[PDB]
Amino acid sequence: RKDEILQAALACFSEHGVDATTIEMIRDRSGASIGSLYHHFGNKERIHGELYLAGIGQYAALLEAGFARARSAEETVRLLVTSYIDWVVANPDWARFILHSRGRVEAGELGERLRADNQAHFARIHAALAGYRAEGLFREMPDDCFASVVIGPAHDLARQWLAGRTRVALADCRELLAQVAWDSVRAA
Amino acid sequence: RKDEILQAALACFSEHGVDATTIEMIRDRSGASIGSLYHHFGNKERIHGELYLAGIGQYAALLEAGFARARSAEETVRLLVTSYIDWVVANPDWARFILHSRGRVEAGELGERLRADNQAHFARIHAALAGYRAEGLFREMPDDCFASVVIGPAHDLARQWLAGRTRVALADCRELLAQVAWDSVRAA
Repeated sequence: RKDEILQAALACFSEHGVDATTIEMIRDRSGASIGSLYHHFGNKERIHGELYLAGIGQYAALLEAGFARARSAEETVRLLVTSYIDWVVANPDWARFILHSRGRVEAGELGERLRADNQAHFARIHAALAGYRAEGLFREMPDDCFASVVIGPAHDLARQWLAGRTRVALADCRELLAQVAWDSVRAA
Repeated sequence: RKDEILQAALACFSEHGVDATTIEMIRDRSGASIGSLYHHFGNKERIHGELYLAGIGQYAALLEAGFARARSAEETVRLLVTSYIDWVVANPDWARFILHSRGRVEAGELGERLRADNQAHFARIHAALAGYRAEGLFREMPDDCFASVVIGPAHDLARQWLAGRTRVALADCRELLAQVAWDSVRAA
């Protein structure tokens, strides 16, 4: 179970830091042999990038599931926000890891896959929003601006919260951030 | 001129990366002797933290100047956003450096000063907003939520823009992000 191996790696990385974690620590936490870790993935660096890609992959999967049942532009926008906040609250160590690891992954051998994954993710979101945008349901702005207005507050609060720099529980701001995202981008 | 030395360090860091920059490279770019670099600041690591603190200090100074002449809650909110966007557009290498260096600075010997600076900055912003908040000019939310709604989109777009991941010029989204910040936090 590759998922089991990635969660072991995450636990090691969170406890000891990335650089101080060895492949030995991952086999001992995961119960998989070193041969097995290589068969499923590869060395520590490959496992590190796969952990990254799986984490962003989980957010994209939430969106895919949700776009299918969203009943309105409002729900579609809210989904981008609640999916991120809920995923972070459920996976705080994984969120921390993702927020600190992109540069490292893009620099290495999984850089191409990261680009392709990112492209697929953006494309699905763009397709989900496009009919509503055509219907004039949103205030006029560039697609990149829309993206940052919808998710920027949640990204920013999550970053502060994870670093222990807030006086609020992230889950306690879920409804507010969803509501503000919709109110920020909806037509006047 | 300490400012001159910090700008030299920034140029070195941006060109060669932090780890590959030596104190020798900083003296050669800055025209200051190694004795002088130590007299004004210290070694590469101290210079690195001073560069960080000066960068956040410049944003706080913009706010201080602006709070004095803002004629309304709307202008006060807009100021938090235009100051950040303008500073990033004027100082893209410095912005990149700040966005990637906090962990390193907080971990080291300038950690106490970083905490005290951060505390002073937050306190000034809290004082600037408090009368408007008392007047019911804003939608109800926790202070930390307000902070992330106002600046999160700008932080997020700046991050993407600096990394070459946007199809927009950051300066071309300045008015939109200021307007959205005000619209996002103002009372209904």
